[PDB]
Amino acid sequence: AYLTHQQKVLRLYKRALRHLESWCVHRDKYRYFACLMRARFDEHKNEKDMVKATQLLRQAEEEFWYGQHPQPYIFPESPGGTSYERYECYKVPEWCLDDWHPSEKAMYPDYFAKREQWKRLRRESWEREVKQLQEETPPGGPRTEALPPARKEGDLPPLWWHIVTRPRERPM
Amino acid sequence: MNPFASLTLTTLIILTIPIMMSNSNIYKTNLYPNYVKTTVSYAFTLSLVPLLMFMHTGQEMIISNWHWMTLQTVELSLSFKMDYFSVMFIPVALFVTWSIMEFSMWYMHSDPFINRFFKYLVLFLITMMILVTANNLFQLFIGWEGVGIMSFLLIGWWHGRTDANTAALQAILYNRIGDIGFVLSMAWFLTHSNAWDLQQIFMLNNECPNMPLIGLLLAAAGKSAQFGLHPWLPSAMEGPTPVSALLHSSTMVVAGVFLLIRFYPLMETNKLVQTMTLCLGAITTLFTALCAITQNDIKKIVAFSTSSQLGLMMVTIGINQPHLAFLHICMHAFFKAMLFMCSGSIIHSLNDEQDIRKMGGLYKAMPFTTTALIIGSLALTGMPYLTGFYSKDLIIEAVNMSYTNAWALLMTLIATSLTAAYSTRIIFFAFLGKPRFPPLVLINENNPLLINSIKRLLIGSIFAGFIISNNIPPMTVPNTTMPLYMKMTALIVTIMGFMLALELNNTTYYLKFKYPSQTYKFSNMLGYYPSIMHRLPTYHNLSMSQKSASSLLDLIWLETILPKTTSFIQMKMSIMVSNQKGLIKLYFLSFLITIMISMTLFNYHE
Amino acid sequence: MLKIIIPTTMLLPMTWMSKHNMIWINATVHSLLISLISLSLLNQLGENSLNFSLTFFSDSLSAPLLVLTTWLLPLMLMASQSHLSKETTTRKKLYITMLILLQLFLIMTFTATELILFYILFEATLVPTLIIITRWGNQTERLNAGLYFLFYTLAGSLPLLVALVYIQNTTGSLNFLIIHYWSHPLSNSWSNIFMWLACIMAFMVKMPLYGLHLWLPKAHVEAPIAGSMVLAAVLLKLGGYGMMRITTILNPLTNYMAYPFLMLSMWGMIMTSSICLRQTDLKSLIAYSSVSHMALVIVAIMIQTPWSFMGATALMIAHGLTSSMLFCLANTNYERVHSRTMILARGLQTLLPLMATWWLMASLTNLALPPSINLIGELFIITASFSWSNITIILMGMNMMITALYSLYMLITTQRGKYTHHINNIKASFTRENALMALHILPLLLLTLNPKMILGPLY
Amino acid sequence: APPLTLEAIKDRVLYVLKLYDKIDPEKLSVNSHFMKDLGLDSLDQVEIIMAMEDEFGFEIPDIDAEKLMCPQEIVDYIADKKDVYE
Amino acid sequence: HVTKDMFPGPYPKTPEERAAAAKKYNMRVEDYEPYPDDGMGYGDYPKLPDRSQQERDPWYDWDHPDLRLNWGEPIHWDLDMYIRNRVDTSPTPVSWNTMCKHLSGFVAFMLFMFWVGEIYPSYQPVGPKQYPYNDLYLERGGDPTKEPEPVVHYEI
Amino acid sequence: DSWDKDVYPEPPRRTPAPAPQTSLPNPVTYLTKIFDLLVDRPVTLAREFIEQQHAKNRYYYYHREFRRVPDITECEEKDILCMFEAEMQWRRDYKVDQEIVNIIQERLKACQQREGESYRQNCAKELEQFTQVSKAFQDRYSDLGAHYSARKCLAKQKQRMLAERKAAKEAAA
Amino acid sequence: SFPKYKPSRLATLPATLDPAEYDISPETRKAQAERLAIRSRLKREYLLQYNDPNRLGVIEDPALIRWTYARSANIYPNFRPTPKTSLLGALFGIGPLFFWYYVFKTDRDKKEKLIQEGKLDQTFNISY
Repeated sequence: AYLTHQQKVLRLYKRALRHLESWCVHRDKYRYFACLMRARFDEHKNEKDMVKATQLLRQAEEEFWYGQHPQPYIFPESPGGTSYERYECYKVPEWCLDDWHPSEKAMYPDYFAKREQWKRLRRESWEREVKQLQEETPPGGPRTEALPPARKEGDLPPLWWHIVTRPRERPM
Repeated sequence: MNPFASLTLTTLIILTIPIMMSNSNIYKTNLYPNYVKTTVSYAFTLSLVPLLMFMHTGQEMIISNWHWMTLQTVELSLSFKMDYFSVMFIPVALFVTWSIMEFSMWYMHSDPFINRFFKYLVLFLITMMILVTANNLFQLFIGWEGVGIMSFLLIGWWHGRTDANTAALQAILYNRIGDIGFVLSMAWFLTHSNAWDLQQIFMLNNECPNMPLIGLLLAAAGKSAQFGLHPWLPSAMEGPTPVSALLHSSTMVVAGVFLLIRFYPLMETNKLVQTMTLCLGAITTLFTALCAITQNDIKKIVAFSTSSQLGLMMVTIGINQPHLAFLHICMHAFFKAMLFMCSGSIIHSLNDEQDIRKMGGLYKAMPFTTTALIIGSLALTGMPYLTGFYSKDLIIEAVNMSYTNAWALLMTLIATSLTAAYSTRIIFFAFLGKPRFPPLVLINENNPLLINSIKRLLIGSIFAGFIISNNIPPMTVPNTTMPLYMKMTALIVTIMGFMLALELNNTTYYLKFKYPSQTYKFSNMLGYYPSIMHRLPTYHNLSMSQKSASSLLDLIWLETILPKTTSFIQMKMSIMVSNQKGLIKLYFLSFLITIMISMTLFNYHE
Repeated sequence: MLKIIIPTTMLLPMTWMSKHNMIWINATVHSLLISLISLSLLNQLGENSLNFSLTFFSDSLSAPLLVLTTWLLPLMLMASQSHLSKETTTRKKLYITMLILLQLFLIMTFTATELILFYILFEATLVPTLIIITRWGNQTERLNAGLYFLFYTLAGSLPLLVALVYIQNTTGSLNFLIIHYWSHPLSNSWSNIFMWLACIMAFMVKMPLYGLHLWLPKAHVEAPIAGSMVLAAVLLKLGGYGMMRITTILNPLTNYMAYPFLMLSMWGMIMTSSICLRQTDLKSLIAYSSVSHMALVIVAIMIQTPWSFMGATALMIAHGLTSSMLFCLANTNYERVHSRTMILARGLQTLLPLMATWWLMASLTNLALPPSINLIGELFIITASFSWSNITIILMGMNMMITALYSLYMLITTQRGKYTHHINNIKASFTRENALMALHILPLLLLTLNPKMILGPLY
Repeated sequence: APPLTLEAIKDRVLYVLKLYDKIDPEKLSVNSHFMKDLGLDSLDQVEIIMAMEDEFGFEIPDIDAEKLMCPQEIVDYIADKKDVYE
Repeated sequence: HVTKDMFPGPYPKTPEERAAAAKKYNMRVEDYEPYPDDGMGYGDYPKLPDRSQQERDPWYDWDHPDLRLNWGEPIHWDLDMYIRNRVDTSPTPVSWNTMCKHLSGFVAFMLFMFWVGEIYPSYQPVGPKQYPYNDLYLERGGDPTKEPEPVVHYEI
Repeated sequence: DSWDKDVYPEPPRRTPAPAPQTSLPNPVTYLTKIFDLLVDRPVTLAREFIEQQHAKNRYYYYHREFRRVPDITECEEKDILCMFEAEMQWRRDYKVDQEIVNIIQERLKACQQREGESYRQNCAKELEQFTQVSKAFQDRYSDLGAHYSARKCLAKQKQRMLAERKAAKEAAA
Repeated sequence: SFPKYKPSRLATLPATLDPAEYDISPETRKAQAERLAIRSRLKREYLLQYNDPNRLGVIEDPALIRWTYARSANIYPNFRPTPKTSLLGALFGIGPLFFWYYVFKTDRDKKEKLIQEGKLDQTFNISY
């Protein structure tokens, strides 16, 4: 939804010292700076009518963007880094398990037996998880990208399969 | 005669053997990485046997083992230019490859495609050393794309990464821009000198090779990553650190400049043609070394200091020094392989980290890689009795006293200072500084195979040229006596390259907010060059490919003029002539005027 | 030469009287047999062509085309195995009849010894392909597809006919041997330039030429899988084979008024390649890349340099193959997903690795990577053009800018990359696709080792 | 990279809270919710999120970085982000 | 599932078809800005701001994170123009004009200042290479059958 | 030497005489001695195998010769019988003329590499002899196009012929 | 002060720099709910059919085939021959062609000015 000062200055403070640690590199310098931006960040947490609260905020973003480290540090496993989407090459969906060859099916029998009961609980709980979801769905479909749980008895939390059966973050 | 050729021809044969076992899948998975390691290792040890022939005899000879076809007066044949340039490049090249791919299997160890990777390295040498052995320019071109399209595959080792696929696009694009001149040189050679053999090209004594050397100079700009087509190496680093160390450190980038030194009998014939070589080379060294002056990684600095170096060998041929360029690339591979080798060791030891500003205290925690990085920088930064002496000291002095443009000189001293500058900048951020890695302590090098691979190339990084200094015959015209100030400039430019980095390293030691400045960003984003070249021209041309191509011309205009309009005309006046009122009176009324016009107007009677 | 003609003529009773189950098993098992029979035609003399009879003859130019057509015929059989399995048996026999009849008209056309006999069998091929494109097509526009096909080809074909009979009444024979030996200079009169216009525009239309090319995007894209390969692979090349044949009496006017065509090819080849890089339909890419390569060979014939005729033949077979795997590959994604949008299916090696292996080697074949005959033929065009004009390189060098800019582009968005987690339709690769893939690409590396036979008559 | 376990990775983070001199070693709890169970609010939390991120390697997405606020609900995510069943 | 309405028709001149075409691209009524209608061929399709697929939120649970797409939401006409692999429209720390000034200002300096050195090179105060045998012309390719005037020198 | 020097002249064989005043055992020589004994001898015996088994049956081939036909010059205009022979004869001469510049090219190719840097003067006659081959080859065939013919070859030959014949008359002055 | 960033066609002004996105207003706050709802149902009709075990086929995107038809088919049914379209077609069609004609016609005759009275080099050009 829309962003409010708290959500936004928390966003600000993330990037701000990400530049600062990348600016200073060595811990201790950035350490003294990071904790003093903290005081500099609370040096005005009592402002009057929200217009100034917004206007000073505008001054925060501009000096942030030109104080943004032009080459900032990004952790590789996260978006923008070396390891970002690196293992998506090894990512492979679960439906390739179904078309396994019968001779190869008998070479991994226990793992195919477990997928049989895993897809079994997929089917026997899919229809109940969805019917409950539509009846509890407010009119006009969903009002947000939320998901109802298995709040009742003997049910699975609706729309669980793909996110339960999501490929592991290190498919290797 | 009996030896020499057959031995090295076996070398080409014997490491092709791993490939057609791989297609036949006679390898048992994990055996193949060691299997190819062995074959490349003997491919080294056998390659010295032709080498030993060159130190004593010094003879060279060309083999034509097959004839492809005869285009009337042009009989394309499988001709190999086997010579000093060919034979000695062999052992240094694949021993470096043999050295690195060991560090690869330790690094590249989890991805289940080890074999697929390792064969991909195996065919990579096959295309390389056929370029240096090729005699007909067509065979050189075969290997020219052979490495190019295979760098695309190798840097695209992980299809999950879209930047890798993005990186390959400009890598092929800039390489393709280079080989246009290769085609232009081919076109000139096939029309004017009507030949393909390198030996034939030079021996015709084409003393006005303006268009060819323009093409070869363009060819280097892509392969050797000169100015304009530089940023593909800053793109190719995304490919795994081993293969990036294998390809884009000094092993296939030098192929482009090696092409000019191959063409040396006609490369330097035109004095003017030499001139813009110094021009193209100088701007690289200023630009690339500038980029490495600030780089928050451990890959860009090496690549830029290479492209700065690739901006020096062709400077020597720009001042009519082929072999001095040729020995430069040999030492180039000797230390630049390591700089990436140890850098990748940091990425493996310290979990997938590349930027300088995320790790400290690497001296005590990483002693051997510290020693390897120290000597590797020490080797490159012109130091007597190592790679720098016979190569970097020799080139700096040579361009200094030979006839050259003032700025062609000026960049070399500046860049060499910059090479001495950012080499210590990464050494500082590597070792000097408190640990900057996550509390989970996992940094290690106890793996002997990584340790072994380093020391097998250590002997190169400190000995290098000395093992072959007096062994190779002197092709360089010496100067002996000459003024002493610019002869020591190389040793001068190193020292203020050091402490300027040192004091700036101490600014990172100094507790103070260092203000952002254009100079720091200018170096980090390559002078904002990829920010426009990778964004502006491609957006405009392909947007034209959206509107001017389909919507304007093809889907509308050519389809409007002939098909739609003419079909409309048939459709438009059909109803004027087909649909009729049907009342009988007008039909015979129409018959009336038909009689007169037949009888009177044209008067078919007359 | 009825060694090859009659067994193909007889193939119609063969498929028609075959049993219910075999038919396709029958159709292939004998079409391969005819292929090695046609492989005999690789016997050329130096320059004197193989004159088998009064009406049928072949040379070093025709024979590579004959082997291409005859060996092609099994490929659309196996290619059409998947697409046309549901249909009843009688139309199954009829569809194979259209394929056999098409290859039948192709082999006689390439081997006619009299110009009008070539012409009657030149445009006789649209009649079966019109049936193939329109009846067995898939998408709605296929109706307008056929109309664009025949009307474009015919719009130039009839002027050729009027020109051909004129030469008959003027010289006394349209036979290739007689017209070659009695070749006379075509003067510069306004009557003669229109005669040149008549004898050239027919092939130029189904060359195609920039601007006169709309049919292929509106036909190949919506043509049936079998029909689509055959159009681009060989039915492109009747005009070419004719072009080197009729260009023996159009001198010297060709060197004087080929500039507008050399223009329109050179700009078009860059234009077609650039727009090829900017389509949302993958099938349009092979169509648009096809003309880009095809625009190159028109340049070859116009300069009519020996080296130009060298690569005209080689690139013809090279591209004629090249379009074949891509259309076969582009087919394989289609029925699996029932769409020809490259965006919908990306990174297929994570699901179909072997298909990806075939995809990339066909792609690099399109790149004209030596020693493949794709480059050497394409390269000879560059050398001839430089002999014609040294400047020529830049515009065509711009073509070695766009080709790989798109020819690896669908790779990194069809076979390479990540997969969308919603398509569970994608399954394992039936061995047919890889098998036909093998007979498709393995040849091109094979005769690569020995390029002289498919080099052309200028050897 | 080891077979990382939730028990090992949380005991890393309970150190950070006890290494948070503001978050007293006695004030340590697996459910030390910062603004109301501890008092260090969202501003006094987001810097800790980067602090753990700086020592964890991963960067928790901003939508839940400010939100996952109780030590167990954070360590639930590194269990999710690493996706290890221990 | 898809009969006639979803495909673009004519340009939605009237507000009624403006809203229908907004519903057609399952967007809101107020944020629907169709492409300019002047011989352009786009018609129903709306103006899409230059937001590349690299620029979109990489932390969002995109259905197709390949180019950060989702299900059903509208798509740019030049989507393939601006995708993560191809050109990107993303913010930069410092103004595009600044690149233009430095990139022009940077590169323009050398070929200018390198033009100056084209008149002023650097060398050592050392004389030419006086050579025996008429300055190699006997064996430097040059034909010696014609009178090869011997240019000989002496140690000064 | 299945070839002969009259068509394939090669420089004489002059080798030096090393005088190893040093003391270290020369590794290069030992590499040869092990190489001929270990590599040459076994494959030589296999080569000696293929000799006498090839000698137990030696079928002979002979040269294919063509009688020289009347040329297009005496070939009657628009005639089709004796046009065939003269057109055949000219095209064989075309293929013949390509292989001799090829032979001079191959002779040219060997001259440089086998004579090292000395080829600048060692190929001086080799360089000169190509030029007369190439220039006369152009006068034989140039600007003939893909559809070259014996008539068109004579048309070019004639075109040059009266031009120089008129020039010779003009040169008389 | 400090250097100031500027928007561009590819270097667009960041949301952080633009104060307009910071202009909190009731119209924007109320507007976001609709996009939240329409994306919610789209996520819903993505997940149910995707997570449905019975959905063995391909779930098409209505926005996908609207674009494909748009980019190729809808052009000419909506095309209008405006004067600017003719000009763009002229400078992207016949225009560039005449560029190649004039440049290619020139050097061709420039070459033809070389051969006739012997001022061109043909020492090795025997592979015409």
